Amino acid sequence: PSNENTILSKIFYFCVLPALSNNKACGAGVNVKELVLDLFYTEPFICP
Amino acid sequence: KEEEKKKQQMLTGVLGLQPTMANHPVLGVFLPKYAKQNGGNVDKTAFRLDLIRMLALHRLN
Amino acid sequence: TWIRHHVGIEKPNPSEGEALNIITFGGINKNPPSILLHGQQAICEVIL
Amino acid sequence: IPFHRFFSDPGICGTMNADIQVFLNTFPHYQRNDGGFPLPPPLALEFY
Amino acid sequence: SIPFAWLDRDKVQRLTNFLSNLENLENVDLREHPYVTNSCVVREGEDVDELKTLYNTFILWLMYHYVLSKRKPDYNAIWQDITKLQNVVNEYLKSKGLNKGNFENMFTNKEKFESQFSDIHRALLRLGNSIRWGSNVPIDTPYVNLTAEDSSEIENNLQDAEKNMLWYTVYNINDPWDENGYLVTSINKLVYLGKLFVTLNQSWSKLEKVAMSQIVTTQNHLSGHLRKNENFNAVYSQRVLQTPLTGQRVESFLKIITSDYEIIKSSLE
Repeated sequence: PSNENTILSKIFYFCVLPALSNNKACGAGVNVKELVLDLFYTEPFICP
Repeated sequence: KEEEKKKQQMLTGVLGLQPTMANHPVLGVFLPKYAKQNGGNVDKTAFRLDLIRMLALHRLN
Repeated sequence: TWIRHHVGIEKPNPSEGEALNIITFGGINKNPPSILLHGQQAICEVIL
Repeated sequence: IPFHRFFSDPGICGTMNADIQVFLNTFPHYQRNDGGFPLPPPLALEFY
Repeated sequence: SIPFAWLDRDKVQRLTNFLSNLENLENVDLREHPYVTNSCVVREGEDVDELKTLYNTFILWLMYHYVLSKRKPDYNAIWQDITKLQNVVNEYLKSKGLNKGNFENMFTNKEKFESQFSDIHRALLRLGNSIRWGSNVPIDTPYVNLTAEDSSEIENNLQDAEKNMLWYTVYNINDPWDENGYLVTSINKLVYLGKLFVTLNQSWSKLEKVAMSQIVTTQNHLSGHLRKNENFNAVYSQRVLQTPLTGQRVESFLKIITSDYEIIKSSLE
């Protein structure tokens, strides 16, 4: 991150999202492993 | 000879891929490198994701 | 040092040894205002 | 080429050159567009 | 195991000899001596070695920067001795010692720029002090003022530090002969150790920027040659050799190109 980029990132998440959203956001996590091994690793992708 | 059995065992462990897919170039090049691993405790899922991203890198039209 | 400069006080050090010990026994600024037109003044401070 | 009072944006200059970028990342208060962050000392002749 | 290109059995030994005993020869600048870079050639004109010498010099600069970052000793010892002299002797003389100056000027002239000083005027102030303690007025030879029997040896020591910053020695301020006492020996030690510290760090940053510039230079040539062909081993060698590099990336990248050596060797035509 450039100095501009980090400052703008803090500005965005701490100001722009809660003011415009009125605190209607939520944090989110992901198993990318089980995500891609469910969606992908199927026949059109695997078969040559 | 034991090395070929290790290669084939890892091939069936990755996905149960068919030999038809074992002949694929991305497989043909990486199965030997996956042979010199997976004897460790590493994972089975890591190899699936690795094959996914490598097969993807291969197919950039 | 930055706070002393920016509030605009010299004599950079308090000289925290014997000098301060002397000062508790009692000490004036020793530099009077060279001009004075209206006599005495002092204003204390309550934060609110 | 930062040479003038104007026409010397540090956020522009430090992206073309990595030398300014490690310079601003050690001294962040020169990233300001407002005053004069230091030009090359043969160029920074303010009273002239 | 010590990876190199389509390269013979004598030049491998000469390269590994140079990169092992990098610390002992003087003038460590790989740019300045051409006996190694011209030696790491594939041979047979231009056609059978252009891309291959490009890869081989890539490995050469990369492992040169690796053995630099692995073999440079700690200079914070000599800055620790600078802080010991500068803090303990001269401040106690200026304040506790008496008839010197005031708190704000001297103590902050020493205290200021703990991190990353290249300042010569502060040095000049201490040299003016010790010269005022000494015999004469001008500032001709200030580092071991009042005696020129060691000036050539200490300039030789600083030039040898510029040549080989990896193997450095600190000469000494001799005990039995001195213009003044503990103060002027502390000042001469302080100024010589400050010059040594800034000399070592500037020479090191010079060589590190040189090595990074050469590696980033050769990557673009290597990518421009390797971009054209469309084989899978070709494009994998393209991606491995187009990974971005920094000085703290080079060690892990050497360990990566060690395992990826067996595929890019076949990927080269």
